[PDB]
Amino acid sequence: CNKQNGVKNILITFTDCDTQEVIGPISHEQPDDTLPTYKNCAWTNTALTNGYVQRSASNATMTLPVVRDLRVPLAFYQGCAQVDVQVEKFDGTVMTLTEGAVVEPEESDGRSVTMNIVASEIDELLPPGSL
Amino acid sequence: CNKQNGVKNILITFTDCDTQEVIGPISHEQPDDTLPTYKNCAWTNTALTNGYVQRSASNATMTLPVVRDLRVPLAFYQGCAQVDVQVEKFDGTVMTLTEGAVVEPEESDGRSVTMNIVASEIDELLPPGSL
Amino acid sequence: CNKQNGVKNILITFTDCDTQEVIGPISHEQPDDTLPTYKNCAWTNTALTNGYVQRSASNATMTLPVVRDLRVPLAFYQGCAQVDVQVEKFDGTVMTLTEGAVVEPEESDGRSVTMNIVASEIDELLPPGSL
Amino acid sequence: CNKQNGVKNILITFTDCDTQEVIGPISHEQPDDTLPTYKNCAWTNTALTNGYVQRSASNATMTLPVVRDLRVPLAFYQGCAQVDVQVEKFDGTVMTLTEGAVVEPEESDGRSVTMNIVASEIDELLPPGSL
Amino acid sequence: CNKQNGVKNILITFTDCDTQEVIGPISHEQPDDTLPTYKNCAWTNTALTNGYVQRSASNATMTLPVVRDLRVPLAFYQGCAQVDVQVEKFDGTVMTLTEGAVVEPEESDGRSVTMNIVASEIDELLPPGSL
Amino acid sequence: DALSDGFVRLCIDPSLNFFGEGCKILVEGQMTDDGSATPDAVTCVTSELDIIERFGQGSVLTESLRKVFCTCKSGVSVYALPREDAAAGVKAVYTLTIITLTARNAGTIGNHLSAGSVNPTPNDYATVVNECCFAVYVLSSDDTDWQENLRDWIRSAWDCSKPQCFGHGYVFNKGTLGQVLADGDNSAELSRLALPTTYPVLPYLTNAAYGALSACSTCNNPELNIQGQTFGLLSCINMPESCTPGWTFGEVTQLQANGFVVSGPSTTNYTSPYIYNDVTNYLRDEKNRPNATFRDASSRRLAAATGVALAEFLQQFNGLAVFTKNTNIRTGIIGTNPRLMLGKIRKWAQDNVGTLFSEFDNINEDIQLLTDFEVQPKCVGQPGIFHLNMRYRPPVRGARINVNMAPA
Amino acid sequence: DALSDGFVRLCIDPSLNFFGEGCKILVEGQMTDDGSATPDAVTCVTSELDIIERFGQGSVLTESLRKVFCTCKSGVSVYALPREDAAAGVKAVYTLTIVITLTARNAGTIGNHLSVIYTNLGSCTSVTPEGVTVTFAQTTAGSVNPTPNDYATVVNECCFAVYVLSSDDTDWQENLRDWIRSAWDCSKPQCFGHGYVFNKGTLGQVLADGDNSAELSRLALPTTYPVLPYLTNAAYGALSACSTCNNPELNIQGQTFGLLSCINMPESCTPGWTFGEVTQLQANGFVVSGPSTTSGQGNYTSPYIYNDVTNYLRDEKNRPNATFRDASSRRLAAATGVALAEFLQQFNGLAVFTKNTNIRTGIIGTNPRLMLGKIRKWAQDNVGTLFSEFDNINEDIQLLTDFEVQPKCVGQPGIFHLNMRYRPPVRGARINVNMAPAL
Repeated sequence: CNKQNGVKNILITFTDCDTQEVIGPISHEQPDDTLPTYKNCAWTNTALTNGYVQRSASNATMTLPVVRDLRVPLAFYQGCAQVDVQVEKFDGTVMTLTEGAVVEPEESDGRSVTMNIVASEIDELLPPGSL
Repeated sequence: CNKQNGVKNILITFTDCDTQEVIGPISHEQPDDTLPTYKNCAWTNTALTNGYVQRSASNATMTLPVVRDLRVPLAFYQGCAQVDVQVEKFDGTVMTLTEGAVVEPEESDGRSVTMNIVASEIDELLPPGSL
Repeated sequence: CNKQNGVKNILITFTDCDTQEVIGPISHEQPDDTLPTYKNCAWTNTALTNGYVQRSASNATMTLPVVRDLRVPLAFYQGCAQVDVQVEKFDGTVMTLTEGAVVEPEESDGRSVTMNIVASEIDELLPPGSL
Repeated sequence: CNKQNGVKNILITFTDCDTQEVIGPISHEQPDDTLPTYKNCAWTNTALTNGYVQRSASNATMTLPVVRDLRVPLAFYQGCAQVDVQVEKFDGTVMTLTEGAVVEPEESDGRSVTMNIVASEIDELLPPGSL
Repeated sequence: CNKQNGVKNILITFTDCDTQEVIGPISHEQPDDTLPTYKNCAWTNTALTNGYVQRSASNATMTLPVVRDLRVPLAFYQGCAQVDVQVEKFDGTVMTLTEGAVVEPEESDGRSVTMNIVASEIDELLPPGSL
Repeated sequence: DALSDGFVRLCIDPSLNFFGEGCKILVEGQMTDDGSATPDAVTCVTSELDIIERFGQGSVLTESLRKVFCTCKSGVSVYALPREDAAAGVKAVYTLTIITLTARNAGTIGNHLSAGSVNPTPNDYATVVNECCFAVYVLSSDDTDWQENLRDWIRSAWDCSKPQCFGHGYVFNKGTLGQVLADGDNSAELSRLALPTTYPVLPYLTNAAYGALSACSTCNNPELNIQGQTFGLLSCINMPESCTPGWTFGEVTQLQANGFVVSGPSTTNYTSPYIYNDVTNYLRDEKNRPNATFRDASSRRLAAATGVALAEFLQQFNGLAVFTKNTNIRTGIIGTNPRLMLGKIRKWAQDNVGTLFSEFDNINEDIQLLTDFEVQPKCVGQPGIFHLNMRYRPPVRGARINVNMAPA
Repeated sequence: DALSDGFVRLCIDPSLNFFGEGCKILVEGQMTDDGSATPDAVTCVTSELDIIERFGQGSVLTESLRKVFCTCKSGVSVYALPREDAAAGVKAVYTLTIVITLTARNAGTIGNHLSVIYTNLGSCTSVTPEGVTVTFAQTTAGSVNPTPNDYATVVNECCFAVYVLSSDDTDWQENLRDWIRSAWDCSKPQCFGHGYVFNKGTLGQVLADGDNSAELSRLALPTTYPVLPYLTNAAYGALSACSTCNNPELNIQGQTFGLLSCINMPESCTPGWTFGEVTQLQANGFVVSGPSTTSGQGNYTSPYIYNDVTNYLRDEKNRPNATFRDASSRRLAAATGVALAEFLQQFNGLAVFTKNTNIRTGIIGTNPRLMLGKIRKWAQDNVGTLFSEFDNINEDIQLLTDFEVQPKCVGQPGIFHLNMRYRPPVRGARINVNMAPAL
């Protein structure tokens, strides 16, 4: 059935900045039913008076709750490494993020982590048939 | 099973900052179903404009709820003594913290205390099979 | 677009006064949402008694916060070289400044620099439809 | 990642003006999120009327908040000794200062000292690819 | 801990300049989280052109917030008496001061007083391991 | 003496190289018998002091290499291909009436100073330079046979059968209008630098200077066009000022039309000539008469750089895993399916815009990845192999202005 | 003393062995008489210092062991099988005319492969003094190599994962091949293994040395190969062993998995093999190796291998038998067989009901259908680490008692019959990018 909302594959690649060693792309599993959340548009608007809008540069963010891999140190998930995350949905859409960084790491219990990944841009694949 | 989430051992060693008396290590038990929660990455990140990130020094923290031992004064659990806490999970992960300090004590009822321990760095044992 | 307020293109040309190398025009990026701030009229009026004002020669001044370019020395942004600045807003107008000078530099951290540019005149594009 | 803003190494060398004893270079640690600020241009441009400026001799200043070392007297941080500071950022930039003097000492609590260093010139490294 | 910032002991000895009555040393107390501040270097520097520094004589100042002792008159804390203060920080550093005089007393509520102690020189202990 | 005792070793040699650098350039020219370099052997040259002994004194290759070092202070690592003079080499004979002058190398290379014949035709690139990859090839003579052979070998270097080894060549053609046009070849692997009959400076010197300038300008920036008085100025070459132009304006226009690089004076004392255009010679496609896909020299460098960068980026997929068709990837397995590969390729192409491409028109159409077991007809596909297509678009640069003043 | 009285016992020494063996490898080659190792007897080596004591210095075996240790920092245990030089001591003799006469330290054709190069020309720092004309043209070549053929006695029932041979003797190679083939004998419990050997020479003769050996990995080496062939062979074998070990799926390919870091070879402009016959070697089951960075002159470069395949090109009769082409399939099959043998061991001694399939309460037993269900569950649990997704689980796994697979009164109680048809995982090999600089 095409009418299905979910995530099919999650791939994450870690690149330690100190030693330039690349790990991955390993596959990951969701901890619960909360889907990854995106924000593609790289510009943030602000409301002004009578229809005007102040346009300013900002980031493309992404929130990724996943289950940590027992072969990967926990510090790689909390901003000590550069992430290369790529997520595929059940409807065919693919989210590709490269050269990302974790901004505000909350404390985790050692099984489930939530990344606030920031990047210059995020690529949309748009399964066939566009515009 | 190899598929289990939970803690197995929690050892805390208390060192008095006045008389240099060392106590422990003493095993402890959870007061509830909440697991100890970790933050390993010693650097913190701040979101900037268009993908940039500002790196600044930070701490490796831990939240640890435990049932206090009746042989140890309550003041030792609220920042008047050093703590050398060490936790081992069921899946083999062992997190080691030494020369820690309790930052923000809270009103405990006399049985269960919640530590917020801040230390320079936290070590991970990362059960066999890595990277 | 329709009624947006902001900057899209910033061009700065650096001209050394002691060796006469010219670098630019190089594109630049804003560090935050603080737009450049302008003063075109080259005269300042001092209020005098009974509706009278005093006309004295003044300077067309420009304020420009930009992100430092890693291939350009920082001293170029602090008054050790002439600046030729040209910026385009989202609405379509273009402000052109030629043969500028930085008057009151302040200490910067090496990534974000605020320029206080002085000149003799500043040009305006005034998108089609004037007076 | 190369999309990172922050310092990586800070080295200070103290040269006492009485006994000509040299101490350093010693690594130092930042006290808080504030980054050191620089002013490289040795001239100042006092604005004049109708586009003219008045160039005059000045100093290349610097502001350096650091955590003092317990092996160095606090008086060395407040103008009774010379300083040879060298700051390296995460993007490869290196700022080198020599024959500097702390110009305006300020009340310090004994842990964190903020320096206002005045020197004839400051040299940039400008990671490869320049002008 | 050896990684703690703060004050441990404050000792003040009062000697009135009229009756030459010596009271102390008395252990004092901190009114809030603000720690005493220092300027140990006895010479002051001022900015000149092209890296020059004009050296001038100054004092080794001290700011000291303490809690008034009900057995001691408040006028002693506000400039009618000499103070020989000695406060030791948690890391072992000792700031020994003798023959100090408060310069600019201000309104106090009767419990907390903020010293502005001036002196010719201040001693420093520099816990073992120096230069 | 001083600090120099054991630790720290000093040396005051006034002729020293700096670093190995990159962006290797190959120059080929005849060498005199006085030189010591082995004929038909490619070697690296580090400084200008040892050229005079290795390639002789007054030889064409020595002057070309000296001019290359003059033009380029840094950024290239030159390579030289010395050639011994022809066995049946007639020497060039000059006569001055006031002194009898003779060239130092036999052949026609001595007749362009203001007569010898038979130039050596080695045709040995396949063995002397087998797998070395040179960005710029420099030829120091007007012999059409050498130019044809070098063009043929460079074309063979881009052949699709064997792994590509990209490069470009610079040659000169000095003579009258009729002579220079006949030399023109449709191949874009060479850039014919046209020179007038009354050109004072020796042609090979100018050709070597132009090649060195092109290589040192581009190097890691394979988009800059050698053009104008700022980017295409040969500061080393000096020629006396003259009131008679070497080429008429219409002559320049016709030479510009037929893929010829035209030089011009700077003042119209000695003046340094500067290049007008960086166009290659790509008049026609295999049958398409107009084709601008390879007119500019920047096109070849951009194509080579894009190819090399894309090949390097794809190397991560070397035996990683491919869960094509099959199902979704399990947990812990390190792999990827064709959809994710296409997404990553699209992301790489999008991030590379602004330095190698220009915006794009429809990235969902220009980029197209396809598994091989379905690109070919039924039962023709084979497993464990992919396909990829890419219609990238090169950047644009400025051109003529057409100003029109009018008073009132 | 310094508070070291009792509890603590310091043993400071710059030579220790750490790992707990696992994923064994065997190296067999000639040995100098200086060493004290017992001839024709497999021995276990523990470190690098003892190598010179056991097998001497300068021999092929000690150099191979050094390369294996360099390539494999940890994760495997190294076993060595010393061999004495042949009776006919025809030691190869070289000549370094400047005149220095060079003689190989072990007799036979093993000493006939040695190239000496000189970093002449510019090379910046390598400016040579005037003169010094180095020449290298050999004087005579050795011959006669040992043919032990005593595997059945020296190594009787010790299963080895990787066999390393340090000689080009075709008789020795075929003897090792025959023994390893005999290790997969259905009449005996198997010792699954795989041997790596090299075949140096021109393209015409190397194809003749090859055959349908699925249990050998022939490494093609050109005539102008600088590095000593046995060093490269040992490095390749050690890299394969340590890369797979407990992960018997990885293909040894690319600049990330197929890099022989320890081996270094001088830069060159003639790329050894030529592209057309590189493809020719690729087609007929030969392991092709190349330089990491061809470019031009400069410094040394590490070698670089391709096509981690075996020399298996033919089925029993037909041509296209790809079931054993890749070397990864070999280790996958061995691991699956061993793991399945371990898994079924739980049924040994168990009670089995076939006629009345109603197990009484409290009885510890099972029936064939429950065994089939458990086997299917085990097979499904190994998808992604040993098998593909799967074809069709109903028909490719069959459990049958011998009663219904044999005719009247031919069966016997307690004997089953299990048939499995798995498929190995899939991996990518080529890209075939097509660019178009359209305007």
